[PDB]
Amino acid sequence: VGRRALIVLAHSERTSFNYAMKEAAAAALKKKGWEVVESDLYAMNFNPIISRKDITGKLKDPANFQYPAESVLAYKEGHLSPDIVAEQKKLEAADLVIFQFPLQWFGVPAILKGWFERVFIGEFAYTYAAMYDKGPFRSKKAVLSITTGGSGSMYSLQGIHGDMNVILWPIQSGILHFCGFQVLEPQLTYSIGHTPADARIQILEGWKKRLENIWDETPLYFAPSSLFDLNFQAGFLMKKEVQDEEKNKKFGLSVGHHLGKSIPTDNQIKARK
Amino acid sequence: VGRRALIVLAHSERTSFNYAMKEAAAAALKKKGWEVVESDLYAMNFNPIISRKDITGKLKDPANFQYPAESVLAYKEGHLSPDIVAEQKKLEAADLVIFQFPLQWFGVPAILKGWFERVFIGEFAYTYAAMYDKGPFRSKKAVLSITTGGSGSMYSLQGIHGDMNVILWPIQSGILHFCGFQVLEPQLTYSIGHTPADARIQILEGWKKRLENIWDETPLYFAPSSLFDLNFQAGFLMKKEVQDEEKNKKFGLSVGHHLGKSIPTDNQIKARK
Ligand SMILES: Cc1cc2nc3c(=O)[nH]c(=O)nc-3n(C[C@H](O)[C@H](O)[C@H](O)COP(=O)(O)OP(=O)(O)OC[C@H]3O[C@@H](n4cnc5c(N)ncnc54)[C@H](O)[C@@H]3O)c2cc1C
Ligand SMILES: Cc1cc2nc3c(=O)[nH]c(=O)nc-3n(C[C@H](O)[C@H](O)[C@H](O)COP(=O)(O)OP(=O)(O)OC[C@H]3O[C@@H](n4cnc5c(N)ncnc54)[C@H](O)[C@@H]3O)c2cc1C
Ligand SMILES: O=C1Oc2ccccc2C(=O)C1CC1C(=O)Oc2ccccc2C1=O
Ligand SMILES: O=C1Oc2ccccc2C(=O)C1CC1C(=O)Oc2ccccc2C1=O
Repeated sequence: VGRRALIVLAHSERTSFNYAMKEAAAAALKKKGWEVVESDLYAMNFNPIISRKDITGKLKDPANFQYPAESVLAYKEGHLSPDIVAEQKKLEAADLVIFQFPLQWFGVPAILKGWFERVFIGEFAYTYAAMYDKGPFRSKKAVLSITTGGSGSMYSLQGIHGDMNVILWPIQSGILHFCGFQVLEPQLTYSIGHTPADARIQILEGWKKRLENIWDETPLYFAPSSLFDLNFQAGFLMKKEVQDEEKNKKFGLSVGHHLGKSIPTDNQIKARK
Repeated sequence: VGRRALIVLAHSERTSFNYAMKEAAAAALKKKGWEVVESDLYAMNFNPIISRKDITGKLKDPANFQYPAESVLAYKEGHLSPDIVAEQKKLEAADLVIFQFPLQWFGVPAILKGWFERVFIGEFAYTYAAMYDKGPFRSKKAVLSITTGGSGSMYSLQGIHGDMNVILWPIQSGILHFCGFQVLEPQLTYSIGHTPADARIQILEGWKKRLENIWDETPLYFAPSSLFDLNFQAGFLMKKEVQDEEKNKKFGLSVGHHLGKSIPTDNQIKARK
């Protein structure tokens, strides 16, 4: 079960429906006994740019500065900047991580992206030796709560923007699952800019209604890492037994692991029935 | 033909391969008669966070602030933040926009994502009435030049990161193609952190070659806007006649337009033969 929950919001206006959603989640989660902690990126005036200032003290190779190594080193010896360390503290303690933000240019707002690049340091959020399903945040569950200007049909298979599942992949898979996170069904609240009041009220209440049991939900599907040869010799390719056995399957495994076949419907929006 | 190019660099180190790719692209482009203009985001101390300070004027509704509407008005009247106006001015002048950068968390660097969000302002870079191929930059050609830590076999259909094509989709369709840009094939340089010295030199060399005739190449394939009814009524869905006609094609039109079928090989990486 979960006790602690971290809500990371990415939005400047407090009058925004996004801000409303964050409160709605804290309210609802508290009532159920969760200890909520917040990360109001804009309110915290968070720094989204990685640089040799995230490492406090002498770098190992000042001439040739390599962010990864330096910050992995800094994490180990305790020289990460206070603000990055702070966020890594909330996370370390969180069981459930909610990401609330408006969809911008088909991704997380720049400030949220920067948050990941700085907070998710190696050794802390990931190691090559244990990527994906075997990562550090594997004991935690995360969730995207996105708001979009476009209608949900623009994001449908025949939608002019294309399958919302492809858009989601880079984030739920590339960023979240790559660290061990169990990714729950995203809370997609389409066309918010064109939703009436009564409709908007209901939305909030639904989000809260969902959050009262968010933890017992079955997570989205991702190809287990046991299906690959996680060694460089193999180039991290999908095991030969698996490759062959999968050939009789009409559907691929996930959006990313489509194998040039048919992507399973809503692989990134709905958890396996 | 093109006489003006804009090279956008998103890396903090001048000792970096990315910075070297940036010099190569200019030295090559200029030598062939181009007028190169750069935007070294980091070197510029570029602010990636969209806020109201981006609008130096009287907001239409300061109480309930909304970046889209407010940012557009600022562009129309002319009180946008000087730095942004400076950028946009580089984009009106460019025929070719090159985006040099290290793939990070399966996407563009936060600072770069900030750039799109602040500079690509409605009316300037796009309008709902003119989505995609009808966009304002339809006479411009863009190209992503990405380097990664991971081996190309990791981004293979069988790789543990999944089809690289899915990862590139959000950027090339969502951000660049939405604005009208014709997207050229992405110059992908996998595991640059493992490439031998001689190959690194060849990669630089090769990059300079392609650049020689980068403007006559055939662009990546996107579903033309003419395949969709583009009115909030019909839901911006793919026309009826069109749907029925595609029922007979083995492959989907693109990554985000796979229509549940197989995705055409390297739809977002290789142009059509
Ligand atoms: C840079 C940028 C990039 C974008 N890129 C994309 C993109 O790629 N794809 C896309 O689809 N969209 C995109 N958008 C649109 C964006 O996703 C939406 O404008 C945003 O998600 C709307 O969320 P909001 O809360 O900020 O809305 P806010 O406008 O009275 O408001 C929505 C409504 O909620 C109401 N409201 C506020 N609080 C409450 C409350 N407590 N209870 C009830 N009602 C309330 C408001 O009054 C308002 O009418 C982009 C916008 C920007 C600025
Ligand atoms: C937050 C974050 C997220 C990341 N996410 C991902 C991801 O999702 N997927 C992924 O695959 N990778 C990822 N990476 C790894 C990243 O993509 C690579 O480290 C980066 O692209 C390497 O490019 P560089 O220009 O910095 O390299 P730089 O290390 O001697 O160097 C590359 C090589 O080029 C050499 N070199 C430098 N200048 C020159 C020159 N002028 N001529 C010839 N050789 C030269 C260098 O000495 C070096 O050996 C991530 C890194 C970070 C920090
Ligand atoms: O809110 C909208 O209003 C519209 C009205 C008429 C016709 C089409 C649209 C849209 O596609 C969107 C969504 C939308 C938006 O509000 O902002 C964006 C910024 C960058 C890229 C994509 C988008 C969008 O798809
Ligand atoms: O350097 C990286 O940093 C990352 C940061 C966030 C998300 C993804 C990645 C990566 O895929 C790689 C590539 C990557 C690499 O450069 O070296 C390796 C060595 C052994 C096993 C696996 C790998 C990798 O996946």
